[PDB]
Amino acid sequence: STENGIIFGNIVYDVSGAASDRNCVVLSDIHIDIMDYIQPATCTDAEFRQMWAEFEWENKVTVNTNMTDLNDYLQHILKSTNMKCLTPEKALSGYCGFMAANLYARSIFGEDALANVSIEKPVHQGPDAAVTGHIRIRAKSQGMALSLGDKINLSQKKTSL
Amino acid sequence: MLTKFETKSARVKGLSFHPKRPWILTSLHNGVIQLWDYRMCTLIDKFDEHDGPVRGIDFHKQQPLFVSGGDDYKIKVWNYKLRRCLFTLLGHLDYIRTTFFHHEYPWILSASDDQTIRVWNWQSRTCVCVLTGHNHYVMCAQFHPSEDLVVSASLDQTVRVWDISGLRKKNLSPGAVESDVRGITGVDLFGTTDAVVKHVLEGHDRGVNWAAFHPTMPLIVSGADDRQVKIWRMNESKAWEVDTCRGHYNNVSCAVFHPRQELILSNSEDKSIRVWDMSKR
Repeated sequence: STENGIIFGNIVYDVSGAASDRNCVVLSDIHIDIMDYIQPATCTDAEFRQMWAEFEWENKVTVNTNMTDLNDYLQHILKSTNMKCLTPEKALSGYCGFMAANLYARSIFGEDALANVSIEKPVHQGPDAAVTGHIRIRAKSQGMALSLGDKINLSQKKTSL
Repeated sequence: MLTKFETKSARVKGLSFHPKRPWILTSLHNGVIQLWDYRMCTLIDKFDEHDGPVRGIDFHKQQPLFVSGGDDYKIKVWNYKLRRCLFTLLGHLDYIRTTFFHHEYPWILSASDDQTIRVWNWQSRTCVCVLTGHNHYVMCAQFHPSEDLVVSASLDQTVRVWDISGLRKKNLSPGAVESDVRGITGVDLFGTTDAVVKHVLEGHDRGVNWAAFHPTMPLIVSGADDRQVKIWRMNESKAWEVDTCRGHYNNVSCAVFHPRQELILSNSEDKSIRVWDMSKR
């Protein structure tokens, strides 16, 4: 509880200089992010598609670039955000695949977020060590939504924070 | 390098920057007093001190507190931090421009925009000082070099410099040679705001918007109710010191010294801030 709508937290906080102390720390937080919050959540595909289109379209971020195949990479990202890819078609996340992966999640304060990311995928002189897949992010406010696309973008790779 | 935050609003007569904090406390004549402890781009509080206008802002001198003045005519000191009112007296027939805090017996000075300013004992109850020598409507009231020596700027077209006492105003002296306040080539006029020859300096320049002091010094840097903002040094007292500070188009509401910077910053009304030296000027 306690709604405060100061998004991403990052709200000023006080420790005060009020006694053996002349100053102290006033701080705003940072360090308060999304990837964690949302839990995986699920859907019927036809309805899904319909829905996918239907949803708050308004955010997307791109996937392109990493350190891994989207097998290990995808798993890693998935676990990191604690979120769902709804369903496979065996077409094949292996030989290429030339697979677009649909992901859904529902959070602790209940937003459902929808993705279709469509991605190249690693494999010798076939394709995938980048993507150039587009991550399409729908979350109700664009501001969190895009931000989520980012957040995930942060999540995507593994490097010096 | 960066102008971190910027929205044009507020119609601002009185102003102060936190010598300790990156606060700006701002007085509008919207009737508003505001403290924003400017750092986190956030206002702590905002009280429109009364229905009438607000001209004054001054420091208590401590760390984070305001002493405030409105057309209420009241000296309030309220601590933002402690969100409470320290000791209270209202004001005469005009608002409070400057304040200083002292403490033999935790003791107090209040500087005012009207008539008198009175300095009060709430401990071993006696009189430290009485200041008469103001009339109405003080634009910029000031502590001097000696902090508890002072200057005031008026819409009564005078300037007052006063001498105080621990039992009201007086000074004892007998050694000097000539004076720069008044004693050789050039010098600017007395005004009338009080009635003792300390120096009441002429605040006529259609009236004086601001007065600013030179710490050990008596040079003043001024805002004036003339295009002419006229600069005088009473640590010299030049001729072509009958300087009118000139825009292109009208005014020079103020022009000011920056403690550190040996410079003058001018600001005016053709849509402008005008840039001035004062190191070689």
